[PDB]
Amino acid sequence: ASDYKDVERTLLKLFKKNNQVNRVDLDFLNLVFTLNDKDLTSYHAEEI
Amino acid sequence: SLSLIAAHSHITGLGLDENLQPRPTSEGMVGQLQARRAAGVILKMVQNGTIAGRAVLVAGPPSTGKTALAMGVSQSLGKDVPFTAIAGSEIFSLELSKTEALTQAFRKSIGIKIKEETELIEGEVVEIQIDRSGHKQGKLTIKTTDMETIYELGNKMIDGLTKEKVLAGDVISIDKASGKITKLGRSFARSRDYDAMGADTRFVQCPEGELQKRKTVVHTVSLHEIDVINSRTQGFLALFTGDTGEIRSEVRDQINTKVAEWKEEGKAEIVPGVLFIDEVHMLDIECFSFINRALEDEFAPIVMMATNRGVSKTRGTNYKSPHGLPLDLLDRSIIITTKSYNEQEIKTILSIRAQEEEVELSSDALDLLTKTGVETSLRYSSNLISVAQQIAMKRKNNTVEVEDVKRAYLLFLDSARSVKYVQENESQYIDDQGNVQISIA
Amino acid sequence: SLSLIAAHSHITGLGLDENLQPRPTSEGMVGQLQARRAAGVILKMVQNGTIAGRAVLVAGPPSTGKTALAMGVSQSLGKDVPFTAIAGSEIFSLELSKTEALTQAFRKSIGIKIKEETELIEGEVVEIQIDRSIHKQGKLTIKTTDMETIYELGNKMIDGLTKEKVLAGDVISIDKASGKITKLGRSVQCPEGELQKRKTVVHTVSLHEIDVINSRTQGFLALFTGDTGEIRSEVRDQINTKVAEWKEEGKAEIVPGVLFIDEVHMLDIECFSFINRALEDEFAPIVMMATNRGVSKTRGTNYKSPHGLPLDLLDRSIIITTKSYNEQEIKTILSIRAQEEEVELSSDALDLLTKTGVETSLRYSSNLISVAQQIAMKRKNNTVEVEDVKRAYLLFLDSARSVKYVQENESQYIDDQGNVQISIAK
Amino acid sequence: TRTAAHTHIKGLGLDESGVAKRVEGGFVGQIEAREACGVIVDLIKAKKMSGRAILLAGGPSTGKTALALAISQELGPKVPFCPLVGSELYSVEVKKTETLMENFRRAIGLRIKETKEVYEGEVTELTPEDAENPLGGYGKTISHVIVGLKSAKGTKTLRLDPTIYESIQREKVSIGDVIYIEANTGAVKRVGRSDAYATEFDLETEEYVPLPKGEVHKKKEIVQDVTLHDLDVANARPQGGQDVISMMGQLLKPKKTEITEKLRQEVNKVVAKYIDQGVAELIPGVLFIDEVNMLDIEIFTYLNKALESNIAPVVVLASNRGMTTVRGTEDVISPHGVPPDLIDRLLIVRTLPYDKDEIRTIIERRATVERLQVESSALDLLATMGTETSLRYALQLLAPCGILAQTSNRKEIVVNDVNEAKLLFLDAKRSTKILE
Amino acid sequence: VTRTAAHTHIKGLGLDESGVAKRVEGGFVGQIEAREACGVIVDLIKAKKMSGRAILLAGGPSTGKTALALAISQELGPKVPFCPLVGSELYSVEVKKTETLMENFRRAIGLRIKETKEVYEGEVTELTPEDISHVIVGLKSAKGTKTLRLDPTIYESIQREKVSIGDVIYIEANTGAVKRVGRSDAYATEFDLETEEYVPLPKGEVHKKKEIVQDVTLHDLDVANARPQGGQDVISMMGQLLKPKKTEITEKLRQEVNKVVAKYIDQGVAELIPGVLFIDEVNMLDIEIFTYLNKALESNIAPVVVLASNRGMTTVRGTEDVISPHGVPPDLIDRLLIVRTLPYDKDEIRTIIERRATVERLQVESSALDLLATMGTETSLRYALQLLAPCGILAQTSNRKEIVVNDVNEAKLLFLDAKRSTKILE
Ligand SMILES: Nc1ncnc2c1ncn2[C@@H]1O[C@H](COP(=O)(O)OP(=O)(O)O)[C@@H](O)[C@H]1O
Ligand SMILES: Nc1ncnc2c1ncn2[C@@H]1O[C@H](COP(=O)(O)OP(=O)(O)O)[C@@H](O)[C@H]1O
Ligand SMILES: Nc1ncnc2c1ncn2[C@@H]1O[C@H](COP(=O)(O)OP(=O)(O)O)[C@@H](O)[C@H]1O
Ligand SMILES: Nc1ncnc2c1ncn2[C@@H]1O[C@H](COP(=O)(O)OP(=O)(O)O)[C@@H](O)[C@H]1O
Ligand SMILES: [Mg+2]
Ligand SMILES: [Mg+2]
Ligand SMILES: [Mg+2]
Ligand SMILES: [Mg+2]
Repeated sequence: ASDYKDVERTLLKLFKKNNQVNRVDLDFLNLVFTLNDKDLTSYHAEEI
Repeated sequence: SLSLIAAHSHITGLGLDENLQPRPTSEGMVGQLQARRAAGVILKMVQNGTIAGRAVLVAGPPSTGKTALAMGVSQSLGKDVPFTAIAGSEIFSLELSKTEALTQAFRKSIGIKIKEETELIEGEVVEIQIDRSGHKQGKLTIKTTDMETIYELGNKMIDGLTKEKVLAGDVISIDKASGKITKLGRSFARSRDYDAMGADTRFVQCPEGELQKRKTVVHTVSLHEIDVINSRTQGFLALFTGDTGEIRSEVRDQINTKVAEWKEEGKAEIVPGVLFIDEVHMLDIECFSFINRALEDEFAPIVMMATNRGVSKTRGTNYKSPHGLPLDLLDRSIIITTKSYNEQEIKTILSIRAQEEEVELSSDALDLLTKTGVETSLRYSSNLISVAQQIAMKRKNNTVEVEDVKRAYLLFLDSARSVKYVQENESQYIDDQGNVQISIA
Repeated sequence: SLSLIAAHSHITGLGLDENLQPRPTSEGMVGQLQARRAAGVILKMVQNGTIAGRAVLVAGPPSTGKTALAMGVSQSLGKDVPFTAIAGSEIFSLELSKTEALTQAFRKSIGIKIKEETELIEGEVVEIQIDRSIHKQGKLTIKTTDMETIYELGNKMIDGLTKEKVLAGDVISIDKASGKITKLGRSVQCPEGELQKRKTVVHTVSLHEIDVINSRTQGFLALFTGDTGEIRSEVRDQINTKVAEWKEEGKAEIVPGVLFIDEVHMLDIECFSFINRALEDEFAPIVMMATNRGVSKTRGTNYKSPHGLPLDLLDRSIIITTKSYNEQEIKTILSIRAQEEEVELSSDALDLLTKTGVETSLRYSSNLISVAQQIAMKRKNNTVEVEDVKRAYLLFLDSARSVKYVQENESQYIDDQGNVQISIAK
Repeated sequence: TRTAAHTHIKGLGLDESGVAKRVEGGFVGQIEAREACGVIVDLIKAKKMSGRAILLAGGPSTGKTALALAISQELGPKVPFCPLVGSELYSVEVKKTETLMENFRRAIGLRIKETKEVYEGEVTELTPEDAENPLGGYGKTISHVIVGLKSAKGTKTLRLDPTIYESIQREKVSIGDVIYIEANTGAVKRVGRSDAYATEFDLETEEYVPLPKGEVHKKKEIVQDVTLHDLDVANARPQGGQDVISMMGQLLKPKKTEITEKLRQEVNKVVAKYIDQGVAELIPGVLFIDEVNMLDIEIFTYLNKALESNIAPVVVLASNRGMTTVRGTEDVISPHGVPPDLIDRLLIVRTLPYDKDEIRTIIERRATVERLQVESSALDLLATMGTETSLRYALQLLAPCGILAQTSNRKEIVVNDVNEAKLLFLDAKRSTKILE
Repeated sequence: VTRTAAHTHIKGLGLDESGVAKRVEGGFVGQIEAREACGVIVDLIKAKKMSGRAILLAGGPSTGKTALALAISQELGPKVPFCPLVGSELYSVEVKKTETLMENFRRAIGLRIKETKEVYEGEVTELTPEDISHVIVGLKSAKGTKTLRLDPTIYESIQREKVSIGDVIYIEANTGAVKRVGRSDAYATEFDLETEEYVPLPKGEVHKKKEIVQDVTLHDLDVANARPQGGQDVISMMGQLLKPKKTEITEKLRQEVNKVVAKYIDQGVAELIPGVLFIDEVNMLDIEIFTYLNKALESNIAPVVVLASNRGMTTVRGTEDVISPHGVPPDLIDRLLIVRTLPYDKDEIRTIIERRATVERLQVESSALDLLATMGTETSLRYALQLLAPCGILAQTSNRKEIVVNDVNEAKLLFLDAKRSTKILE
């Protein structure tokens, strides 16, 4: 499987150029909220 | 609520009077007077909250208001009353057993209203002065919009302050029970100090009122949610993922004991709800045999069941059944029957549908649609309504007429005409044996 | 690819001329004139690449070279082009859905060639100075056939060469862009020109491989382990649109290939239903199907079917039919097989083997050749004589003789009802 | 370019008033079916109704998939269109009901726009400062950092938070490296080294990148189309976290799991909130289920329930069999293999078989799009063959005829080439006869 | 002293140099023709030329199919791989039947390689870290002393092995494994009461190098290249406790392993030892297994698989209307050579009983042995075979060594046969 590492890097590099540019941060807009339960408090959230 | 124009978007609830008397037309429902009376009785039974474990069966032909009656009940119940709507085929899973799926569905229909009392101090820190040799000592001042106070800090409080790295102008909250320190955010006055801001920074106003405040909060959590949370160390993620597995029975018994303890101490309230199972005939005999006992638990919710099949063969058995359900389950079930609508009721339903879809029907088109409904089907006409609207719109005409309905009838077929064509052209369609004449000449 | 001798090793091609007219015996293939013609037409269609989603069925009696034909097509197609030959019993998996497996099978036969130009220095080696901070000062020298010159390193190059611990007087390859360092043995070999060369390396991958590469955090392990799992359809859609964009850009070319299902009679009706649609779409390869049974009940269905396949698929396929070999074709195929297996048969032995294969099966005589050769080896004889073939016939049985033996003594064997007469007496 | 079965179909070929031309958009005939498809396309473009269902009913090789792909082309790339086949619903990781729900939501697109401000350029200075008083902070007491970025249009000196400095330290950025700072989140990315310093060292492994174009601080409004299922996946399997537990979970295969109704409810709430603010808009698409005959009774029942949801695409179904027992049931003979209750919720669009002239025109178009020239006599022979056995047989037999003609170095296919192709490749009826 | 099983007396085929089989050699009686065929097959296997060859041992119950298989395994020797199976084993639950079958296929192909082992062994004298940083450790041996620089993984191993200075350690360079062999003898009197185990200072030089030969199979290489299998690092622990179940190894991994093995053979560091795969109760195999086994037999790298079956005109499992000679579909039957095995007469049964008694160290009177032989002829040979141990137990209970007629009659009266039990049920 070591012989395929160069191909993997090439494909990842090819896909990253398009992937990074035209994407919207769903986490930034609070579309992802399953991590919020770990570091936030209910009454703290309502007060903030 | 996020919604689009749907089939039951026009049913605001059961059109019942104060004495549970149905109106000729109200809240988007027409007819089914006996069924609506029964639904209101069921609603009062649910609201009362004393009667436990009652099964209700709704039977009748398709397109006779079973799902409509259930939707009306759901709309009438409103929030704060659980309402779990599941299909017969939803219980079949590759991860959960059928009994486990039913158990999770049942607990989802019961909600627990738990009260939490919180004591907090919140305010903007004005000055912090720390002296350290021996143990350290220091004084701290916190102000609000209408208060200011100087406090003396213990060693553990100072340690928490240091480990949180709090600075002046920050609004922080301290729980005097545990001493935990949370940084709410920064003041607006410090916003100018930088060009780019980190993810952690937050700008909030200074809290008002007294520095020390007491607040109690009520939380609504279902029994299934409590079991999942209390099973593993990260069950709250499974509450969304659904990969919860078959919770240990000892866990469920302990959770029942805990809920009883809270209710005895008066800090938790039970809000029983309604479980609606669509197409109950898709269940198996094992599921029904489990339901027979499961309906009889003290925490069982009130289960409504809707079926359209008549005397058919029960799944998992080799015999036919009155409704596809075992007699033991029907023994503990009261059956509500529905009757097909007449011409006037179909006319009223079509008028209601036209109003809901903001389509301007004409009287002659309405009569034609009612005639087509009584001849072929009500749902067929309901589906034809929008097609007629689009056909009229294409003709740069803002109103629907008879020609548009005729064109819709010609373009889109119904069940009867489709059967006529398939019987007339049996040679060009594949049959049960798989033979088909693809050639034409 | 070193391997022992198989039953199809002799097939080195499909044996076509310029005019696609097959010769009587070339590249291992005997006869089967129309079958080879059709196989060559399919091969040219694949090489052209302008036609997608065509299914070809190979038809006629079992043991009539349908797999031999498909192998001839694969070999004549050559390398640098995908050709996936999977049995229908490999589709049914407990970890991959049948539809997902069929989708992966279709995508595996569509190749994409992407060119990557890398700057790599290839040189014979000369002494290297690495020094501490005065972040780090270092120099290396490289010798080639016509230059010997010093490079001054930076932080990361120094770190990489320290990690590699490259010696002197040996041979080293360093890539300017990637930064990978490849060691080589001592100078048998020597640098052949400029110190820094500009050579492009071409990478052959399939759509499935790209899908798996982008599938996970370290998904490229799944290409070998096989625990890919059901990939999300949005991932495949993304791969499709990016491949279309790359092809438009001209930075990658597509090499359509051939998918071969050797035992189509094992897929169920659901697999056929998916296959019907999979052929229609673009990027669909050409599927070769082989079946031996005339009319049977399709798996997953309770009714017979004209080839074991539903008529919907039969409408979408073109069928290539194979005639059974004649005595002369049998003789020359046995001659080729004996020559491949390094067996020196006699003329009368060859005639007897021909008649034996004609009477029972070509495969039976083909397997009897090696048995006869080993029998002769016990007699310390080089040439295989008639008595060796007769002893091979007597010691090892064909299907019909074994059937006769079982039929005449069905009491001592276990029957369908589970009865047997173990007792030798009574 | 590759020529698929439905490549020649370029559009529905309708007029502004809805009338369909006899030959347009690659279509031949099927006037009534094309008009019905035009009405359905208008309904989809209206974007008002949810849960409407229609069924494309007809025999094999009539154009059900052709009509579906024509609808997809006519709708445009801004309207969701999820193709499917009935067999794919039978998963081994989760129940078929869950897979139907997942695919069903995929066809509800959402277009959300977000304006983002980014600081990018080449670092020229980096001078960390401590607080004016040692008592001001804790430990290192590191105050703001000053960074100098260079772009094609000038330079700017920025004042950054200590958190941004920590991000800089994490990304290992030195003077001359091209960087990229997002003020939205405080995330720092290291693009690489400037091409100006490409030749600083004659052997070094560094990804040299050009100086960023435009201003150092460019504000752009980003618009993306995301499905509801995308949000569901993001919540179910978030990619955040840098812990060892996070990495171990990342290495795991992304097996499908039964996403609970609660997560969809929360997603619907948040999407409603953002649409209410006007930032985002909902685009109900179309879900295509080919070979609806192969679905199990449970899948049909769940389709019955799915259509009663508040958010639901227009499912279009294809069936090529009549009066066929439903899979998973012993006795229920149904019109198109679809249970009678589901048929009552459907609108059947009947498609009619073709005559010789339509077959002739289709063969003409297919040969044209195939870059193949066909003689009139050979084309009549092909049309007779197709009307004798099947149209699809001729439509596929065009290619071997072209290959044979090329092998004879002829520009157009001759009748002899068609005869030789007939000899080489048989059909279903001829194969059945020869096997008898 | 020793244990006895069904085939403890089977030592070989007993065939001469010319290949003809004596009536009684190697513990076998009769069945000369089958023994000669098996010897020819043994020669075919030993040639190491053909691949995928398959034969069928067709006969009734208690006729000598498993005996022939075990005799072939013994005669070939422990060098070659002989893998017996029942078809029931293929029906795994973790991976599909194809994966198990292919794994068994490549497990039956052997590889013998030469490897050099670098060994260091020392008592420890210094422990310095190069600052997760490299560690510097000093070591001495009876001939001298050495100081070594070890990678951070070895540092973690040493830290997690509770090595002290003055401990004796073993480092295998190939695997990077650190083992604490104990405490040096020089510190035996360091305390009076501790849990230390004292070992003497290793003899010779610190660094040793030896050349071993180790036998591996293709499946072992596949598993090695698929999942982590050893190591003393926590990284290895996490890597191997992740994805614990078996996975469907892809064709690509097998192709790469084949290429590696070909490279090793070409370099001369490896040699190939093709072996045998034995499947018993072949009737248990479903139609899918036979269908894929059709594909594997055509594979260019396959062992000499032998098949045993004992059912006649029985329907094929899975199928409902396929009547086949032995439950084997005609597609696979043409790939097989059928070796017929015949029942036993009275004299051979008597001789077999005599030899079994001699092997299990029993003494049987001539009249008692005649009675046992005639009752085995009446009912079944295996019935007589399993009655021998109870007869010997009975004789001991009578304080008598040799078996007499009374013990045999008592054993018959105590334990019954299947036919007698069936009569009792009726
Ligand atoms: N009581 C009712 N009032 C108004 N409309 C109804 C009523 N019952 C049925 N409908 C109409 O029929 C559809 C709802 O019927 P549904 O409950 O699905 O029938 P069933 O469940 O009995 O098959 C809606 O389109 C609605 O317009
Ligand atoms: N035309 C041919 N020339 C040479 N060998 C052939 C030919 N046809 C078949 N064979 C050989 O005979 C055997 C049977 O062919 P195979 O493709 O396995 O038959 P089928 O696919 O019909 O089961 C194989 O060993 C194959 O190599
Ligand atoms: N109206 C039409 N005009 C031109 N070509 C058509 C038309 N309908 C079908 N075709 C062609 O013939 C084929 C048959 O239609 P298709 O949808 O594949 O049939 P099926 O009902 O089997 O899915 C299509 O793939 C297309 O290439
Ligand atoms: N020819 C023989 N010579 C000596 N012992 C035999 C012979 N045949 C069978 N046996 C003994 O009896 C047992 C039955 O033979 P077995 O190979 O199991 O029969 P099958 O495999 O045909 O059912 C063997 O295990 C062996 O111990
Ligand atoms: Mg309903
Ligand atoms: Mg074949
Ligand atoms: Mg079709
Ligand atoms: Mg046996």
